[PDB]
Amino acid sequence: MHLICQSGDVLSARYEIVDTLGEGAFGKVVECIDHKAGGRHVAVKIVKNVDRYCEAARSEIQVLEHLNTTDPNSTFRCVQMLEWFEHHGHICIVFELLGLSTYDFIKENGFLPFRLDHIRKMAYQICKSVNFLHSNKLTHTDLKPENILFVQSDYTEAYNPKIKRDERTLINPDIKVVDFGSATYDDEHHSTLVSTRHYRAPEVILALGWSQPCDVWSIGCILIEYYLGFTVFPTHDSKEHLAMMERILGPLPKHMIQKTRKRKYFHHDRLDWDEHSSAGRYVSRACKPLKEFMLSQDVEHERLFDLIQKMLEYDPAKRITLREALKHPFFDLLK
Ligand SMILES: CN1CCN(C(=O)C(C)(C)c2ccc(C(=O)Nc3cn4cc(-c5ccncc5)ccc4n3)cc2)CC1
Repeated sequence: MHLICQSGDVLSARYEIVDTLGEGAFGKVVECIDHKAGGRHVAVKIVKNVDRYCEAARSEIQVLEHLNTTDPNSTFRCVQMLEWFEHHGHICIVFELLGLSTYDFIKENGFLPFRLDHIRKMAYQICKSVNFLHSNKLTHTDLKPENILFVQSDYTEAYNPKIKRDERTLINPDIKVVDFGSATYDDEHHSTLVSTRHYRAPEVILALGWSQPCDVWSIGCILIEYYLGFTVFPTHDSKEHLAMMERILGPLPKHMIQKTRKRKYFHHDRLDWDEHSSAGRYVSRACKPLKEFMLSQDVEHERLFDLIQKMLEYDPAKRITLREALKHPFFDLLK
């Protein structure tokens, strides 16, 4: 991979790499000048030459052809694929060039949260985009701030020598959704593990089956993050994650606890969790009932938190849908 991305390299005798934009499990994404479209800059995703990532990338191309055909204007804000090719046996998918990921924008600002007026506009566009997937018998399964990109470099930035970095101020918060390598059709085989730990729904953790509602959970976690500047589930352990859920959202529904085949996590009908261990006191300390994360009691803030709370319903059958979410009072201001 290192051997076929470098600045100056030309892919498919037209795409000149000028920069690396990002990396994930799949491989890398680079910025290219397209010398055969008048020098337009594009994003090219170069996939690892590994079976599971090759298959995920053919899956992604297939989803993109479907979404881009269904929604040619990108009204529902799924990234447009321009084409795909093979480069030294790696699949390369060419995209319209977007701007920063919401992850990178927040991280590089020192994990400062987005303005509430921006979160409103971004939440709406994310729900509108993922609900278009939901309407078309798809679940994304891997919604996270890294997979939400600003459309434009509609921001300013100045070097602040006090904190020795650039601060980026957002002008227009318009986003698109990316990465359809995990996106699963209703009728296809559902992977057991989906989503990256922090944005994974309880039905996924407990292996109870999943579909569209697990996207809604993920979006709930994103909105939290946008508001605070960090996750409420900062963990790398499934049981601790569940312990964190219990502290933030209250006890798991007995019916999910009792139904799960992931019984290692439990003892009779409670999380097998030592609250009085130093790991348990860590969770109690770091985690609090959701509403206590609110930075203002202002109604606008209550409206967002009420949507977040419905998005983080434990029971996927009770969880708000995005169709419902798009009608929530938090978005009334947009209309
Ligand atoms: C590192 N430097 C940071 C500083 N820079 C910038 O502030 C500009 C505005 C010039 C810039 C920033 C980011 C991108 C970008 O990252 N754009 C992109 C990724 N990207 C990623 C998929 C994608 C993913 C995952 N799966 C499928 C597709 C799609 C489109 C796409 N566009 C562009 C310009 C220059 C770059």
